[PDB]
Amino acid sequence: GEFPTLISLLEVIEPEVLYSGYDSTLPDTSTRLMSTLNRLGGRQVVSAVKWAKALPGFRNLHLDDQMTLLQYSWMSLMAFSLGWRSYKQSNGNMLCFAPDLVINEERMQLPYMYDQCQQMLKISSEFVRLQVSYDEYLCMKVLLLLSTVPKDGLKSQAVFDEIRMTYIKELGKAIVKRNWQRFYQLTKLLDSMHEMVGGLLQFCFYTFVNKSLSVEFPEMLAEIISNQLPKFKAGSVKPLLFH
Amino acid sequence: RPAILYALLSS
Ligand SMILES: C[C@@H]1C[C@H]2[C@@H]3CCC4=CC(=O)C=C[C@]4(C)[C@@]3(F)[C@@H](O)C[C@]2(C)[C@@]1(O)C(=O)CO
Repeated sequence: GEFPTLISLLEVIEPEVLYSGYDSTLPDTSTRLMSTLNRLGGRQVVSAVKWAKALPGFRNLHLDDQMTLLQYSWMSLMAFSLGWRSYKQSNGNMLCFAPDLVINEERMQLPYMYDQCQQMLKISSEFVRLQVSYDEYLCMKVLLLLSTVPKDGLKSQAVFDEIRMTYIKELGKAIVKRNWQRFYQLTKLLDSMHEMVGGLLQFCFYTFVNKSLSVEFPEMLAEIISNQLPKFKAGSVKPLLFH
Repeated sequence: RPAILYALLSS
């Protein structure tokens, strides 16, 4: 027979790019822009729950574990994909949040935008610097989902460890499909994602609690952010680093 | 527990 490759499977469960429906006819405010991004983000996260579910192995975790991983890593998954789309669609020059919603120079210049957009372009330019391939990206994306765990560790740490084993192998296969040196670089990029995202989480928590700014969040994200917020205060959240 | 997320996982 010949089981289809795990790469080929990842390729087909990769979600299709969502659409913002952003109306560039009305005037650009920064509360408006951020509230849009959050709404779009809400949708991307739903799209990412579907993806995780179709993910060979993911389902064998305890439901607590699936929660924990999706809660702890959503912002990384989203920023990673964003970085990818910006890499493809504009070669890392502009944030391509959707095809109907790109960030240009007006709207990076809007209040609050420049800082946060700088950080997300950093992610983008890594893909540029390392000429990352689609297959490399897909495996790295799975490893991102599996990169943050409670300091307590997970319930079914058993299954957890074997899942990482698989996708680390998969990452290696992908490196090949496109040479010892490469795997180092990539696991270093995975490592450096924790820092690159920490800033985004910080600003996110700010716009979430700052009542004056009237940045709206979909109930999807709000529920996650509200749950995550005491856990980051306690600092009870462990990055898995390769180095 | 994030009710919508939990929900999406249990369907
Ligand atoms: C700087 C932060 C990080 C941002 C997120 C970065 C990752 C991401 C990628 C997308 O393609 C869609 C939305 C999200 C998931 C995001 F873009 C929005 O949600 C807005 C966001 C949280 C942020 O802009 C805010 O906190 C604004 O309130």
